[PDB]
Amino acid sequence: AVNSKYHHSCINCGGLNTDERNERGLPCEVCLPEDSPSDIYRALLERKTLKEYRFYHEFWNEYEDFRSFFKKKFGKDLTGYQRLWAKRIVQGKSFTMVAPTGVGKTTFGMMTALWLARKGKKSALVFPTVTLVKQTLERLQKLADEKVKIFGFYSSMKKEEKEKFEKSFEEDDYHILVFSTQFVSKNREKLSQKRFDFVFVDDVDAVLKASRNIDTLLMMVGIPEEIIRKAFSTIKQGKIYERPKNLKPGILVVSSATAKPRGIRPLLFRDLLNFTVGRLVSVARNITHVRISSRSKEKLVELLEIFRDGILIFAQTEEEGKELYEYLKRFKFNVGETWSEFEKNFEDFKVGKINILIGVQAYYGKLTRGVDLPERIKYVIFWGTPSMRFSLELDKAPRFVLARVLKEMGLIKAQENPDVEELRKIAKEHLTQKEFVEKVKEMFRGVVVKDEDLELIIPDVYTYIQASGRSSRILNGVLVKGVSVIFEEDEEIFESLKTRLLLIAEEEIIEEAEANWKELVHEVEESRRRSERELTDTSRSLLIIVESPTKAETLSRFLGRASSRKERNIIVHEAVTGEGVILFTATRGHVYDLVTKGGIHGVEEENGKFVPVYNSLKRCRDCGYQFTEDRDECPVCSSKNIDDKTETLRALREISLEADEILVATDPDVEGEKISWDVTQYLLPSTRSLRRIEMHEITRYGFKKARESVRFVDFNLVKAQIVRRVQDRWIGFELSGKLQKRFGRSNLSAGRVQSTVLGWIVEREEEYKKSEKDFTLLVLENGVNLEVEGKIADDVVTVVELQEAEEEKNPLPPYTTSSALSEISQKLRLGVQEVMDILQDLFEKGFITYHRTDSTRISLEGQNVARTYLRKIGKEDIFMGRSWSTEGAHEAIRPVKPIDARELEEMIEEGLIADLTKKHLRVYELIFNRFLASQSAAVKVKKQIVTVDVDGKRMGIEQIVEILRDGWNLFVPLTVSPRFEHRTYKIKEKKFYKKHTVPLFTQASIVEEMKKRGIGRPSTYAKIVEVLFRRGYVYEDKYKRVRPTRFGVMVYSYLKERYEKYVTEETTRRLEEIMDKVERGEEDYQATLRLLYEEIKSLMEE
Ligand SMILES: [Zn+2]
Ligand SMILES: [Zn+2]
Repeated sequence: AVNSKYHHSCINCGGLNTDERNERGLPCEVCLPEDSPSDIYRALLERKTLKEYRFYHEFWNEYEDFRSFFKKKFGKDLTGYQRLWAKRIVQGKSFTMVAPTGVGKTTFGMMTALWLARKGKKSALVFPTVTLVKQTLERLQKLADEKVKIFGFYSSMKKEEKEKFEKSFEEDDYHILVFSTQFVSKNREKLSQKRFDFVFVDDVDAVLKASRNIDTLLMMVGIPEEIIRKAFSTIKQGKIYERPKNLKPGILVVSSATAKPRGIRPLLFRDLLNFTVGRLVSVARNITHVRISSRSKEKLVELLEIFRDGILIFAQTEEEGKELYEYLKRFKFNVGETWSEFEKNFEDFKVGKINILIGVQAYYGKLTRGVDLPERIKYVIFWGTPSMRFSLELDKAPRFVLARVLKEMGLIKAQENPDVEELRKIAKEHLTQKEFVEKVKEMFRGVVVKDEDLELIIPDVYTYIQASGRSSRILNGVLVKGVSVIFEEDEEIFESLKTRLLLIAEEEIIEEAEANWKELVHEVEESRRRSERELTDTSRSLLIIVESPTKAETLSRFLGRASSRKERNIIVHEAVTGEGVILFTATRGHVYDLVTKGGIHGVEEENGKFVPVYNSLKRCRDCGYQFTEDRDECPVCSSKNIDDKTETLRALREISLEADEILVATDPDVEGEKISWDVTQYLLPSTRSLRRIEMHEITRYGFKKARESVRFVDFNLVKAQIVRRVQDRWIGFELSGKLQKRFGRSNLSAGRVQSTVLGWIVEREEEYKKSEKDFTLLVLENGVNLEVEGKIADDVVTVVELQEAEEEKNPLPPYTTSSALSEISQKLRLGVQEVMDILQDLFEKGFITYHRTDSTRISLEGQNVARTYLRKIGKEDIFMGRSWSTEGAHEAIRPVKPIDARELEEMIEEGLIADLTKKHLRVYELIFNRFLASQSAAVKVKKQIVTVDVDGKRMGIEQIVEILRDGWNLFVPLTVSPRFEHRTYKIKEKKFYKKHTVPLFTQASIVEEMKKRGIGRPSTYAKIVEVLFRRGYVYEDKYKRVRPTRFGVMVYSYLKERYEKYVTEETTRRLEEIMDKVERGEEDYQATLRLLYEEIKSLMEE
């Protein structure tokens, strides 16, 4: 508990309650003034204050009764998939059955209809083939009591039972109606008139053979076709439509789709029932990828007798495939083919009559449309890495090759005008055959350049994955494991393919030696015979909450998003995994903040201590104003088009009921912890199973290792954000008020932290002209020039003392926020805000680690990524694993994947990954180099110390002359200088000017300063500087410097007379220091709130 309040938190009256009660799940002090009562639903009734808590009560009532019904009617308990579907069925929500290959969709459909018939409600269950209509009824009749009115209908019906049904349908108040999809398509109007409380559908593809079926289903749950028409017009218009709130439909359930839900009619489901008819994207694999170093036909035989049965071969072409079919046939192995008998030779291996099936890439990779049995295919062999090959000659070289070359050469730049015959012409006249290849190899980084056969080989990560995933599918709760063995000797191919698999699938392909075959086979076949065994299912649902959609944008990019439930103010995605279902959605920002109105600008004080009072946030989409106070129109532009975060909080309460375990994965700081608390505290009366995880790499690995350090809400971090939020709110309102009563303007003062910085800027202009010293540039003959104290005139430099030594240069530690700002706002024409903004996009997309740190630590994973790159570039022996830091809060800014910035451009223009700009790539490049510089070999050089006498005045100049041994300098370059003989040198020309010893400020110099001085934290660095630009206290010039405006000078000068102890660096640093000790729990929380308070009242008197 942090002793705070939330204005719309209460589970009951839906209003104000504390931070200490809602955690325990109790209603507010008004609903239930009892401290720790025995029951809630009992006591609230005894106080005549029972209101909305009634819903969450009868919810768990009808659920546990439903769960009791299944347990009594059927065998064991519900599965995680079913438990999610059951909670959706009691709320009355329509949804898609997101599930793997037969988890029990047909089974659940009956128990619902039976449990709804027991209540009195009637339903209808639709299946494709009529063979299913009977078996559904066959199990139905021998299950339910005599009470239920079970009727059936199909094509091959009896002569008199056929008519017996249709009269009962039009009349007799039935309970369960089982019929075929054929029935729904033909008997449209009959069904449309009637109404069902529940409608179950098996094969959704059979239903989607027409538009007369979608309209029917919607009318089969109590929706007039009048609404459908108006809804059908708006989805046609180009946007979305909202169903009449007073309309109360039934419950429709559809299964996963085989093909894509293409059309406009399926959009009716999303806007009339708040659910999207999704298809099954099941990227849930557990495969071990091993690679054999060479196409040794003897070694394949060695592996085929390790697997014995259930092996697959993938040859590059039908040629070398037929060859392998000949070779193995002489060794008497049960081996078939696919290029001949696509059907018969397949079904034989399906039985066990054949042990090995040799296939191709575009033959079997295209003939996989039938069944695909993942319980037979245990092993997959790749006789040659799947890829495409283009021969480069006069012609034959594809258009995209001649494009990118001449794009950088210059002749195709004419609006990128594409041509077939013309691009051949451009080649011959300009480039010789040798010149052409040297240009292609110099441009196309990432792919394979085979100058021998004059071919271009580009790895097919798509084909490799599809051929691999045929040995790993989720069958009956258990997820079986397959093994993929690659046979490629061309090291450029194997490395290029391994890169894009670690980019897309994130799966390490390993060498042959570091893999135990007889050990891998065991955990493959044992996993196989466990999938078959009487599974005591253990699949479950999971909810995960982030604060940014961009995080979620890529979260779904590695999970396997199958559907999207637009639930209120947010949109929750759900994917398929081995642990069951997994739900995840974003908050699109914060949720709570201090109320500008009452209290000390949002702070109450009771029982001696301080109490913050929070409210839901509303960010307008038109003007963009942000406020906490509950309003309907934006008090800036009067637009009702607002974004109420309380409609998100209440939205998450609905979803919190459905899922089992809920995890909050936000920004691992104090800002992301404040949000993580406002949500867990909100979903604590609802769910009582909610934990915290902190993600640093938005990938498979960074997610797994985030749950390996799962914890609960650290209140110190929450306290830390509060104290700081209170700080700039209290002081920031006081000082800005002083400006109102002077300079006139309202909102100006951003606080204390941003104002002290302006103090440096005003007094940087002051001590600027103080050091305007005369200097001279001295261009030297045969050697490099240098600058010294000016006004010299003798044209001769005399070497006095010289000494050479062999020093070894070590690189600089990885980027922090202070480092990745300055060294990138320098080397790129960028401001600290734009730099930091690009960084967030690089982290929340899974390209770099956490972009808001102060540590330099690099874990073994970071060091291993570095080495695996140097081993890819060819120089593995220049690697040096540097720990860099013992005390590591977070981890230093580093690339999460061993892929250089040029390999990234290639993947994008190839058509694999996307959503990147050049402003992004140069920021990734700048970091990729720096990290790999900070993880390479040291440079052994040889530098000299020249002491030269110029105009009677000595001077010591140290410079590197030789690089004796290479190292880290391959990434971040090292500047060498020409040698100095111990002779006399003359000056060619002189440039006389007068720069300053004490220079000026830039956007980087500020961050540079407030890091040394100790003012601000990594998150606040980009903000503070840009804020000064915003208010108008600082302007830029020719050199893009930092100077105080006419406004900025008067503002700071005013404060230094009347309010100096509040804006002093020596006190500003003392606050950030103390507040950082609150973050670790060294200085008391309520203590530092009194200290902020004490200085405020003294300020409120001047
Ligand atoms: Zn209440
Ligand atoms: Zn507005």
